[PDB]
Formats: sequence, C-alpha cells, structure tokens
Amino acid sequence: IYNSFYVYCKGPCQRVQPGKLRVQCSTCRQATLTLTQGPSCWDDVLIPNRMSGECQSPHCPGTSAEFFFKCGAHPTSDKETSVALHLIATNSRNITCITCTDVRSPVLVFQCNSRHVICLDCFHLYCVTRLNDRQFVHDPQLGYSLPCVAGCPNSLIKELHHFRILGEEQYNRYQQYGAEECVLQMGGVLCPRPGCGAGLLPEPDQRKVTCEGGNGLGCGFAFCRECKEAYHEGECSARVDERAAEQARWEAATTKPCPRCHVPVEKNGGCMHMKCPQPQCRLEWCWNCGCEWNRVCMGDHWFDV
Amino acid sequence: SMLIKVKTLTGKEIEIDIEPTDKVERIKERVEEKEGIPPQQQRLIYSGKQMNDEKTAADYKILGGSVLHLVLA
Ligand SMILES: [Zn+2]
Ligand SMILES: [Zn+2]
Ligand SMILES: [Zn+2]
Ligand SMILES: [Zn+2]
Ligand SMILES: [Zn+2]
Ligand SMILES: [Zn+2]
Ligand SMILES: [Zn+2]
Ligand SMILES: [Zn+2]
Repeated sequence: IYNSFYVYCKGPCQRVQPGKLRVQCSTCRQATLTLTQGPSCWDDVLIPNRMSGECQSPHCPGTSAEFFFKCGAHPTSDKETSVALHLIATNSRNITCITCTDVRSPVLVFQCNSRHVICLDCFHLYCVTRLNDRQFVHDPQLGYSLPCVAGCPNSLIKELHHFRILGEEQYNRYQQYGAEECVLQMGGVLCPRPGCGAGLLPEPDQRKVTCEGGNGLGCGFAFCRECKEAYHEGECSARVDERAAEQARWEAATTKPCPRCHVPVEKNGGCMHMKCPQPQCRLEWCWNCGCEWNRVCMGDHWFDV
Repeated sequence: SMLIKVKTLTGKEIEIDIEPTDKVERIKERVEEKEGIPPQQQRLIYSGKQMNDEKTAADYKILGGSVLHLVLA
C-alpha cells in the first residue's frame, strides 16, 4: 500500500496513522461533489475554496470542495475527522534520520531548504527536550513552535497539530506554555501563587496586580510585578551531527507509459489521476499503481510529494 | 456540532458547543452566557496564537475536544 497522507488519530490509535482523503460539498456538507479536477498538492486540500466541483444534491448551489481526512487504521465513525500532518511522509527513498541515523518510516520532513528528515521517535525527543528547556519559539503570527532541529532559517512549523506527537498530557502542557508565553509577550504577568498560575493583563501604569476573577478564575493574591511577592511599598528589593544532517536530506540523497497503450503520459503536478490522451484507449489510471482509477487510490494517494 | 473546551491558566475548564464556521467572537459570547465574563475582557489563545474575533475555529483547524486558553483583560 502507498500512503501519501498521515493524520494524528486522537481517537483509539492515539498516534500518527496513515490517513484517508475525502471530499464533500462545502455548502451541504454531503459526499455529492464531483470535482472539476483532482487535487495535485497539499494547498489544494488544505486551503478552503480552492477546488471547484458540481454538487449532485438536489437544488444545492455549492460548487466548492471541502477536503477532510480520517484515520485509515481504525473503523471510523461517519462524523469524525483527524488532522492532516503534511510534514509527514512514507520514507520510500530510505533517507536516514538526522538524529539516530537509522532508516525509518514514516518520517517528518522539515520545510527548510535542506528538507531535513527526522524519524517520529527522534522528533518526539526533540519536542520533549525543547519543551522542558523552555526552548519553544513564540512567533506573533505562527504561535508556539519549533524550527528544524539543525536550526535552518524559515523552518518554523506552521501546522501546530504536529506537536500532538507529544501525547495528550504533553500536548496540553505545550498549549499551557504557549498561552503563558503569549501572555508574557503581551506585556502581562503570571500570578506567582502556587496552584494558581493565572494569566493577568495589567497596565504598565499599575504595578499593583490583583489576581482578579471568581469561581476559579483568580485567587485574589495582590502582588508586585518585580519581586513577585506581596504588594511592596514604593520600591523594595528583598547539538546536530554534521554528517547525519547531510545524509538526512529529502531531495539530495518525468513521464510514464499508459498501462494499456504504452503511449507516454505526462503527470499533472502531484495528482495520480491519469487520463490517456489517445482517443482509442483514453484509460483512466493511477500513476503509482498502474491499475484503473478507483476510490481506494483516491483515499490513499490522490496526490503525492 | 463540535465540542471544545475553554480553559483558564488556573485550570478551570468550560465546555462549549460550537459550529466550526462560528466566529471567535461567537465563542466569547458563549463564555459570557455561562460564566458571565464580558467578551471585551476575554482573550482567547490557541496553541500560543491569539485568536482573531473575525476568524473562525476552522481557520485554526480546531477539532472536537480541543482547548482554547482564556486570559482576563
Ligand atoms: Zn485511528
Ligand atoms: Zn451541495
Ligand atoms: Zn531517528
Ligand atoms: Zn533543516
Ligand atoms: Zn492567582
Ligand atoms: Zn516588590
Ligand atoms: Zn492508453
Ligand atoms: Zn494507486
């Protein structure tokens, strides 16, 4: 089986799993949308209102596709969905991991120029170590995130659901720290009372901070910003291996014949839906499998890399 | 159609039902309707990102059961 898509299954699996791509009409939210063309890239299935189609649902005006993913490892409910983790990919090129140097699959590929690859085990280690060391980055736009292990520029993870690989409790911890860091970046302060840790936004005028809020929102402690003790009077004192990194690069480590008429067809981006430009055959086939186009190929690998 | 949790840094959780197409402002109204906090004093944060009142939960790709952090202004 070839799997283009990986999701985080928050359901029974509690891990990264191969996923199934599905499409519906964005208006009626029914599986009644016939796409104009198949998706060819991640952008096509992640950004709303990018792909067009005809809805077959009676009297529905919808012409827009809404893509969603489901875990493919467990028998899914109709309503449930799982977040797509676009950085993750089957390691078909057998690239080594930047940390452990082993060949593993699936792998996460950073969006740095080097396209550094790391196994999910080592990515988890990276995340856990950085979270404890308060080494996560606060971006005013991207939120609380990490770049590539090797520190490559413009590599901060944008899809923050990648951090679910931490596990449920550690993810919650990641989100708490993100909110805490966000508060501090907003010029606010955290209540210093043990068992509180409230997020408070006072003014730079008033350095008289009271933990305001009832029914569990505040504790009521009045503190001074500097010392983080009870309101004072006036002013009172009281490592990435070089060779491992080089080998762990996605890229730095055309046409295909029709299965029926052997006449060469050129691919359309990443879309695996192939239609033969030969009037006597015109077969619809999968670039990957070489079988006739079907719903299994759509769910598993509608598009790739 | 989607259940989410609104959590203070203190650890108080507020369960709220939302439509993924609902604006963040509508989320703040639901917090008022059950905790009495005026929307104007609410700051919602998701995964370290301060949320835009005019954006939707679907813009943040929030799924059922996920947590938004509430901070008082
Ligand atoms: Zn699953
Ligand atoms: Zn429709
Ligand atoms: Zn590894
Ligand atoms: Zn890199
Ligand atoms: Zn407090
Ligand atoms: Zn002081
Ligand atoms: Zn052909
Ligand atoms: Zn196929």
